[PDB]
Amino acid sequence: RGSFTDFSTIPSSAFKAAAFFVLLSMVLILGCITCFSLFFFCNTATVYKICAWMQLLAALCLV
Amino acid sequence: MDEHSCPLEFSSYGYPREEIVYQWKRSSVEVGDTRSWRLYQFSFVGLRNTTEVVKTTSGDYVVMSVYFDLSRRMGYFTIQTYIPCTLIVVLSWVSFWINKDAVPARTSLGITTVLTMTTLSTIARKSLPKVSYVTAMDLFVSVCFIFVFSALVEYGTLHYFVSNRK
Amino acid sequence: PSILITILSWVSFWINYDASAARVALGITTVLTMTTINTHLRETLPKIPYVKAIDMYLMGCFVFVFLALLEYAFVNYIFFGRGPQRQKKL
Amino acid sequence: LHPDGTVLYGLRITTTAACMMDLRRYPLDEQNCTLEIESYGYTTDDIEFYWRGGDKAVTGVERIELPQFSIVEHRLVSRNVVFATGAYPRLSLSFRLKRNIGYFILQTYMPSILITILSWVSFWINYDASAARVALGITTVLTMTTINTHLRETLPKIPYVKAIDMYLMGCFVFVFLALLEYAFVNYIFFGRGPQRQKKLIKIPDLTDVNAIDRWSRIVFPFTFSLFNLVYWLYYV
Amino acid sequence: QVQLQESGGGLVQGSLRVSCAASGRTFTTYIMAWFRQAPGKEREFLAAMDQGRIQYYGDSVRGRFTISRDYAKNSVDLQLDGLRPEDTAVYYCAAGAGFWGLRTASSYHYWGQGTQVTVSS
Amino acid sequence: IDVFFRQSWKDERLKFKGPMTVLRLNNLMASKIWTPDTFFHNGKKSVAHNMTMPNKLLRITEDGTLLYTMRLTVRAECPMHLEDFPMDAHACPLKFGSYAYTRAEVVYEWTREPARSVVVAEDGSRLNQYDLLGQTVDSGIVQSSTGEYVVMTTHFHLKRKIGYFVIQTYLPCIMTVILSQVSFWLNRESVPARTVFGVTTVLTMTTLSISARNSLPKVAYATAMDWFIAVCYAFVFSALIEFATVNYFTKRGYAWDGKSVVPEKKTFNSVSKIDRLSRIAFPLLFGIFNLVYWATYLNREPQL
Amino acid sequence: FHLKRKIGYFVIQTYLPCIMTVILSQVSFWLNRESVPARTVFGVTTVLTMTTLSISARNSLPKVAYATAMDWFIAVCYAFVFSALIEFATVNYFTKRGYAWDG
Amino acid sequence: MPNKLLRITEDGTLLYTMRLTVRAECPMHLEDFPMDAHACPLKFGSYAYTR
Ligand SMILES: *[C@@H]1O[C@H](CO)[C@@H](O[C@@H]2O[C@H](CO)[C@@H](O[C@@H]3O[C@H](CO[C@H]4O[C@H](CO)[C@@H](O)[C@H](O[C@H]5O[C@H](CO)[C@@H](O)[C@H](O)[C@@H]5O)[C@@H]4O)[C@@H](O)[C@H](O[C@H]4O[C@H](CO)[C@@H](O)[C@H](O)[C@@H]4O)[C@@H]3O)[C@H](O)[C@H]2NC(C)=O)[C@H](O)[C@H]1NC(C)=O
Ligand SMILES: CCCCCCCC/C=C/CCCCCCCC(=O)O[C@H](COC(=O)CCCCCCCCCCCCCCC)COP(=O)(O)OC[C@@H](O)CO
Ligand SMILES: CCCCCCCC/C=C\CCCCCCCC(=O)O[C@H](COC(=O)CCCCCCCCCCCCCCC)COP(=O)(O)OC[C@@H](O)CO
Ligand SMILES: CCCCCCCC(=O)OC[C@H](COP(=O)(O)O[C@@H]1[C@H](O)[C@H](O)[C@@H](OP(=O)(O)O)[C@H](OP(=O)(O)O)[C@H]1O)OC(=O)CCCCCCC
Ligand SMILES: *[C@@H]1O[C@H](CO)[C@@H](O[C@@H]2O[C@H](CO)[C@@H](O)[C@H](O)[C@H]2NC(C)=O)[C@H](O)[C@H]1NC(C)=O
Ligand SMILES: CC(C)CCC[C@@H](C)[C@H]1CC[C@H]2[C@@H]3CC=C4C[C@@H](O)CC[C@]4(C)[C@H]3CC[C@]12C
Ligand SMILES: CC(=O)[C@H]1CC[C@H]2[C@@H]3CC=C4C[C@@H](OS(=O)(=O)O)CC[C@]4(C)[C@H]3CC[C@]12C
Ligand SMILES: CCCCCCCCCC
Ligand SMILES: CCCCCC
Ligand SMILES: CCCCCC
Ligand SMILES: CCCCCC
Ligand SMILES: [Cl-]
Ligand SMILES: [Cl-]
Repeated sequence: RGSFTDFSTIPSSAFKAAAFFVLLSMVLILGCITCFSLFFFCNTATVYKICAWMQLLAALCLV
Repeated sequence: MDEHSCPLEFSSYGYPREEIVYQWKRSSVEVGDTRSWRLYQFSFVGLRNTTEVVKTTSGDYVVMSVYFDLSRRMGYFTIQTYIPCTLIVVLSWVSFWINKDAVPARTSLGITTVLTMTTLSTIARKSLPKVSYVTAMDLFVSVCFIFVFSALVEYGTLHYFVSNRK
Repeated sequence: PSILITILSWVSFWINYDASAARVALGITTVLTMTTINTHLRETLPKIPYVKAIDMYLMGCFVFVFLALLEYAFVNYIFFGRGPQRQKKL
Repeated sequence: LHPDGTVLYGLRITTTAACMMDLRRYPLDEQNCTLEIESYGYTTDDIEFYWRGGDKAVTGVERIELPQFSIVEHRLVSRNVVFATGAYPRLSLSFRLKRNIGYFILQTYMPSILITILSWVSFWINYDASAARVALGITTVLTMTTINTHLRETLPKIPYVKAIDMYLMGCFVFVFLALLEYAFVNYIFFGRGPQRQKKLIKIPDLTDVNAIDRWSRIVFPFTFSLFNLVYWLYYV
Repeated sequence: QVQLQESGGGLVQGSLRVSCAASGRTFTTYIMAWFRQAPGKEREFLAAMDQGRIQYYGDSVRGRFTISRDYAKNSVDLQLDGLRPEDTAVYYCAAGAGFWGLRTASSYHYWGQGTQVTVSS
Repeated sequence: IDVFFRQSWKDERLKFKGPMTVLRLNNLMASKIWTPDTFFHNGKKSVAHNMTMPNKLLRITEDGTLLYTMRLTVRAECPMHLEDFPMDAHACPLKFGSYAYTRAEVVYEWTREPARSVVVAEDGSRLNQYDLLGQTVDSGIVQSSTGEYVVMTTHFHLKRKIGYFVIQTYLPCIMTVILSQVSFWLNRESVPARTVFGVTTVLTMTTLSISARNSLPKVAYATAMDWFIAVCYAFVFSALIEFATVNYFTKRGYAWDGKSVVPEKKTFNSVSKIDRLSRIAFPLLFGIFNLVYWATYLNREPQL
Repeated sequence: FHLKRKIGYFVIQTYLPCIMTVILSQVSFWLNRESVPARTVFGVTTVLTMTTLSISARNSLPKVAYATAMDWFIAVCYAFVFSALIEFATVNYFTKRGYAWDG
Repeated sequence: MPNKLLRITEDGTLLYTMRLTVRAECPMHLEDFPMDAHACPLKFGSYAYTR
């Protein structure tokens, strides 16, 4: 039993917070993979910095 | 993309376990050609049997159950909601190739895709009970709604910062 | 959906003053979407004689989108209608 | 029971009876709905049915007031059917129900006519206002289609075309031709205009778009009135 | 226009029949009734008949007058027997669904022109 | 309607003497002896409740009087004239009487006086959109093919509540009308905008007209709501027609730029006189129509 | 008992509206390339309609989990309507000026 | 009255006629819809008594 699409079944609020933060990390890292496409048009260094920040934020969310 | 274990339970009504004791046979449950059944969305996986003792206010009863395991087939729904929604998102993507000067065209495309997504969302939950939680189909429709809404929003920002601002 | 249609209707504020077709469509389409949502939701209930909480919310969203359309019409009247008159009054 | 051996056996019965309707002229149709009566086992050599009181046997038909139909007439018939086992009696109580058209005038015909009249308005708008004329034509087309869908769902899946289907298809054809008229005008001006300028009742001049619009303004209402006259005369 | 035309004798020494024919509307589903007005401005209910052929009467004329309806011809008839000198009055023919009524003139939205009937001994 | 229909009659054969003055018997004894065959003339398909057992009782008194109470749920025909819909009122009958026995054999009477014989529980009223004003109790005769029978009738007077249709149909129609009227204020040169207003509003009115009768019986005549919808449709169609008219008179395609000066009679199109008149005329005509319609239709039905 | 379905109801219900909507989309090629809002209206309204017809055709059937022939027809039609829109996007991509031929 | 009939012949032959409305199952293969063909079965036989 349990499923993220129904928060009621999650045993405790701490579990809900952990699931939300790991989901946010997933959203960020998946976002970084999308940004890769910007290498076609944008400057390389700036997008490298964008991902550096995204990956730092994803690491913080996972922490 | 769900599975279910639907039970069929039976027992004696008046006679408790001290008076009647049901029991299975060597091969109790049997199924013929499953192709003739009326399972439209679901596909029969397998059946199993169980025996338990249930305690009610009148006493104890030998309650015996047959669980049928069913698995829904996405097919109809894959034709009904998933494909239509994706297209409207692709349709929304078509707006980017239109020239940014064609303000009414891009605005009409954005609103039409948003309303179509809302209508498809309404059609999605018409075949279920009124469950108060998000299903996987609801999640997909919601994400597609975010996609189309973000497309319209970024066009709006582009128009404001290109023409209206300057 | 009602909230999201209302935020969609707000987009017409940022579009322009002269892009008449775009803002007109963006307004009336949202207005009628709100109306259709209201009637299609409430036809599934008994024919009660009083207003429900969901009805209050839907009427509020309708009022908001209708006021967005009306303020667009107001700015259009101010510019195109009162423009030459006030300019000559200078 | 009566002194002379007569026995009366009364029963208040509510019965659903099959009345196979031919909806070809729907909703301008008249329908023969019959109730048959027979003895199950006994042949005509044992039991003979008849209507007591003659043709005045059945009563209360005049008091019936259906919301949709009107009972034009009722008929009693007595006969013998040569059933497979033998000859049996048969009585038939038939009604000729005639449908009322006012409801379908209010719901179906009037919006369709008004939408066609709406589609005519695109002929009074200039050729260059493509957005407005296309909005008129497209909106009328979708209104016709959604009217058709909202109509035909509330009926059985009969394989033939009805009268109301004929009317809606005619209205759809008129609206589609109204939109194709603007498509023709736009093609004539913006597609054939520069080519013509570089290189160099009776039908109108295809070269002049204003002539086409003026011609359509007269032809479309006249053609629609003629179509309505033909339809109503044929189906009534 | 919806008209409730009336017919019947006006002078009797006796038996009588007062008819009422409706034009302009089908009163198959409406309740058709007769009312009496003696000199003194006091409308009295006499009889009424439903779609279900059910007859209601006033206590003064119970069993003396008989109401009937012809639905094919859309009319209501009143057969009067045992006419007494106090029965001299104007008889009106009325129709309408009985809302808060079936014995009160306020429930009937259609009325006849009325016919005078006099009894002389 | 769910009722405790209860009857009484004297049967001298069942006279007795004993300790108690009344015998309260089971439902079986009712089937064991004669009882009236009362039915409901306008009933359609009722059920005598038998949960857990038949909801019947029999009370035999020493003098022979009986009392045969039941618990019925009768669903009966209520013919209606929906000319004033949704602002109509009805009188649903409940007519009951013997099936087999004529006047000379069985006659029904009300126990108390006719007004106070039929009693309605205060808490019990399951009507949703209707309001039960009261009931009128009466008796009469029916002359059938077999013979003459006594029919005892109770007409329940109901009035509809307008609240559902105010928001379902009337308010959307009025908002759609005013939405069409708003098109007058926009400049004449914005042809796509005003065309969008006209076509979209008349589409909405057509949708509302189609969906207005989603619950009524398919009656031939036209109801009051149909007249209201028709007039609203006429107003929106007139708005689109007059937009087409003023567009026919527009000369210059280009609109008024924000830097020019308009001389009085690169010139620019003057604000339409048609629009100037319509802005004050069309809302006023709609207001007069609405006031006349509501005043006409609110006060039509009888009173006590 | 051998039974065969009669196709006329579905010819009038789904097939013929789909064909006419596809032809309505094909009408968009004949307008001048500068009428961007008009052609966008054609494409988007046709794509929306072809969706309605798809979600309002199965109803007549059960919820069987395989594609019927009518679904294949509706699909190919959705392709033609969606394509027409794609080539219009292509045409508008290469358009240079934003004003039609003044005459 | 119950739509049944029982006829007995002097030689002992019995005829038993019964009127019914049967709602039978017709398992369909809607893969060629709306251009399909079906063979709806109707099968009957004894319940208790064997061959
Ligand atoms: C609705 O739809 C139904 C059909 O689905 C209509 O029903 C038909 O109504 C007509 C009457 O309008 C019926 O026909 C008439 O039946 C009477 C009585 O028939 C019996 O008795 C006869 C006298 O003994 C007998 O002759 C009949 O059988 C023989 O004759 C017929 C032909 O008449 C023949 O077909 C048989 O094989 C037999 O040989 C039968 O037992 C009958 O008297 C009528 O006769 C006409 O013709 C004679 C001259 O030949 C004339 O003298 C009569 O005055 C009359 O004109 C006639 O046949 C018919 O049977 C009904 N249909 C069925 C199949 O039962 C119904 O009317 C429709 N309703 C409405 C409201 O429209
Ligand atoms: C300048 C332009 C001018 C143009 C002219 C404009 C015209 C303006 C007139 C309109 C018609 C007014 C209709 C009046 C009809 C009278 C109806 C009425 O009496 O009101 C109550 C009924 O409604 C009710 O409960 C509830 C009615 C709800 C009204 C809500 C007001 C919303 C206003 C915001 C709009 C939102 C739109 C959203 C629509 C989707 C009565 O209750 P009552 O005790 O008797 O109970 C018993 C039983 O009546 C049911 O309650
Ligand atoms: C119609 C379509 C248009 C709308 C689309 C809107 C998009 C919104 C997006 C994100 C926010 C999600 C908000 C969802 C709110 C939905 C409302 C909601 O949450 O329901 C409550 C609980 O549900 C729940 O547990 C579920 C709570 C968790 C919801 C989160 C699911 C993940 C959403 C994925 C986001 C990815 C974004 C990525 C984009 C890049 C009800 O409580 P209640 O007491 O009655 O239950 C009693 C108990 O017995 C049963 O659970
Ligand atoms: C509510 C109307 C009551 C009508 C009765 C009251 C009678 C009444 O007052 O008519 C006003 C209306 C004026 O038309 P409208 O204001 O739209 O057009 C202006 C004017 O009429 C001339 O056409 C132009 O001036 P001119 O020629 O170059 O000097 C001017 O050009 P410009 O200045 O922009 O460059 C136009 O803008 O007349 C009609 O045309 C047809 C009305 C049919 C209306 C049919 C009913 C809807
Ligand atoms: C129902 O349950 C019984 C008991 O679990 C099943 O029979 C047993 O099956 C196991 C495994 O083959 C054997 O070891 C036991 O000896 C069986 N018991 C008896 C009394 O026969 C039975 O097969 C089940 N029926 C199903 C699954 O339909
Ligand atoms: C915008 C781009 C860059 C990022 C998109 C993030 C996507 C992949 C995220 C957002 C919400 C997520 C879903 C949220 C909840 C669940 C339920 C869980 O039981 C399985 C995973 C599943 C189904 C997730 C899958 C991944 C998901 C769909
Ligand atoms: C979701 C829906 O229900 C669809 C169905 C038909 C559609 C409309 C048809 C035509 C036009 C004209 C256009 O004018 S323009 O000059 O800006 O192009 C603006 C957009 C608009 C109003 C459409 C908006 C969305 C719809 C209402
Ligand atoms: C209860 C209705 C009272 C009359 C309403 C009149 C509305 C006038 C709108 C202008
Ligand atoms: C600015 C809100 C709308 C004003 C309309 C007069
Ligand atoms: C080719 C369509 C022609 C429409 C009538 C002029
Ligand atoms: C299949 C898309 C074709 C686009 C026009 C060449
Ligand atoms: Cl989950
Ligand atoms: Cl109700």
